[PDB]
Amino acid sequence: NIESAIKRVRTSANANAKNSSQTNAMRTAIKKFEEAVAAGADNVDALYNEAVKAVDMAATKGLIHKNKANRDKIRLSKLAK
Amino acid sequence: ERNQRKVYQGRVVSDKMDKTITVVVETKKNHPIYGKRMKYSKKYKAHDENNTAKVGDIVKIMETRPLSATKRFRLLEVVEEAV
Amino acid sequence: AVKIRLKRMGSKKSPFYRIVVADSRSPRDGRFIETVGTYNPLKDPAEVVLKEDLVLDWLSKGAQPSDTVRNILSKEGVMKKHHEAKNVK
RNA sequence: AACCAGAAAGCCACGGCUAACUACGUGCCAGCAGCCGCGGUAAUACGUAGGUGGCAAGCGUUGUCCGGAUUUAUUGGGCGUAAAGCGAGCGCAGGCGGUUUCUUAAGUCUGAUGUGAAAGCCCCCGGCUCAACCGGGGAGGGUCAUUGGAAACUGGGAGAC
RNA sequence: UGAGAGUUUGAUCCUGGCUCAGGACGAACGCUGGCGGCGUGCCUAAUACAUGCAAGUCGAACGCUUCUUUCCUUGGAAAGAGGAGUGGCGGACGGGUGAGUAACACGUGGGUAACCUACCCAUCAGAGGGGGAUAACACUUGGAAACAGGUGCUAAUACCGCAUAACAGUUUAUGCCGCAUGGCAUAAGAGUGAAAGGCGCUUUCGGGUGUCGCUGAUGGAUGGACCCGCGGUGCAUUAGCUAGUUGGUGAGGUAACGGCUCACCAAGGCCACGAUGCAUAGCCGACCUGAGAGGGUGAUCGGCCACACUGGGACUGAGACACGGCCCAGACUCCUACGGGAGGCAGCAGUAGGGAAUCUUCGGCAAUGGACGAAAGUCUGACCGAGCAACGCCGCGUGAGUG
Repeated sequence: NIESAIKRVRTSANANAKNSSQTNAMRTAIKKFEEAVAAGADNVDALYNEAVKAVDMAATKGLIHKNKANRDKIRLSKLAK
Repeated sequence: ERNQRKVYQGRVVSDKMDKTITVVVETKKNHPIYGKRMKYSKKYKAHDENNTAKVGDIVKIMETRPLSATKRFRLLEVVEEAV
Repeated sequence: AVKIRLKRMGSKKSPFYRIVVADSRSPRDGRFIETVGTYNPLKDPAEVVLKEDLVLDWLSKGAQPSDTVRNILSKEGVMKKHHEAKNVK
């Protein structure tokens, strides 16, 4: 039988769509950053700094809950030099 | 220190592994039905820093936190060593 | 979400309640934290026997009495003394 | 609140253990029995008769658990003949150990503190017109846990005869 | 606080078995069967389940369709009327069952200088403002249907950037517990945040306020998670077991420590104090019994763990790897115009089947207890009660003095 839980199926499916979209945006941002740091070509700092700041913009909007975002910025700060 | 741990004494059997000794505490119980003083032993595994103690030393250890794949105490003090 | 409330302990037709503080997840007669006073349903007026160092020091911790328990413990003016005396600060 | 003891009592055994009977037709057949054992003109073991004999809507039977069982004996058993000392020796591990000084205090006892949910079995007191229900107290739930002391005895270390 | 009788013999003392007298039951089976006060009722097949009820509610973030009213009689302010949602909270509580499990599952005693936590009291700055895109509905497409597509509208506490918080975390500086690692207070170095918001009062200016929110982050309360000492089972006609196994280094990952997972290096670890293997079993408060030491049991009531036809896997969500939610595989069963579809009685009554054997396909939220809701109300086989059964305890009976 189904009574009113079929509301929650549609709700959770839409939440799947937007949550997976935003987190894949975050992961490709971090991938772009890590490929940028290992390059070491011209513009090694300025596009790096724009990438750092865009990554942090994406991170604090994001969700783990609150904790391992700080771990990400700790392991991200040590990846400068 | 607003709450104490539990510290145990004992001696060392074997420490062939790096940064790791083996501590045996030892006491005597009673049989539950009969009455004589049976003795028995355990083998802990305590963490050491830089190869302090050796085979036969009476050493003491403290309850720490889960430190490895079950080696869980920290060495305190080489007390009485012989050769 | 602690909530001080009743606990039915009757025989078959004659109940007997005890005012008790329990989490809302727990069942009607399951566990609790402590038994704070009691009340016969029968024999008006039935006594609210208390130490009353628990209610004053327990709603101040943050708790919410239900319908019957508040509307009988208002007969000692318990929290009105307290949030009157939050001006002590 | 008007009238009645009327509407209104039950069930298995009697050879010993087993308190709880006597007598009549039945005849090693038909039967009974927890153990011992009863049956061929006696069954005081089938039916009848009054009795007798038992708890208080019960009474017998089957099955399962503890006692009596000191018949796994630590408290609390034994091995000449009744069940029961290996055919005999050498010895690893283990168990147990002469006297004494000092010393540690693992085992030892003890003070204080924390907990051993609620309801149960207890005891006291109330109500439920007496069973059942609730209330407050206490041993009750540790071989517990932390903190402080003794070195008489056994472990441990240094020595001595 | 500890009671002994019968039976080995022509008769005797020992030793030794067998049996009886005492209790208890979720009992059953025969005989008996008056009333009431309390209880209890699939222990077998965690076997297959027709039939009917077990969980919804919401205006004060919100907007749009459907009734009657004096609605400037053509539409009409205004009151109650509202299908699905940008839309919240609940459905992880409450009820069942003991199939698994010989281990940190439980019981006690402790730890967290390795942890997370939807309401309330607040706590340092607060409590930024501005902006922009979409369902239902209407028309159409395939099929009787479960239902699946296009074109057009709108609502915000969804979406967007943007400076405004470093007290995140790091360095440095300045004072102590240590348990080494480290952590606990004050100021600076580099990076970053959002709900820009509701019903009402006054409405002189054209905004002051009562009931409502979100953080840069803190505290209490509550619930959850990890980890250790000790304890509770039979077999030696079961003696060796282990290769992410044991340690180190580095990285990843998690609410955090950690072979939890990877890459490299060294060969370690457990065992007569019974490992590994086979078999049985959920654990505890407790209950029966006994002088006591003990022995047996874990059904009523309370606490914990584990399971949802069998086996996997994730998502939403603070919280599940989710009783009823989703997806996939397996066994079974049902409906149809045959093209396609649908489901899990270990919820309450009830059905076949097994069995020596265990109830009614009832009433109602009056009461206690939840969930939603400014508040009336709404849901409830939780629960409160009426059935049935000598199944257990009882309070008793069928007068007292008599003839």
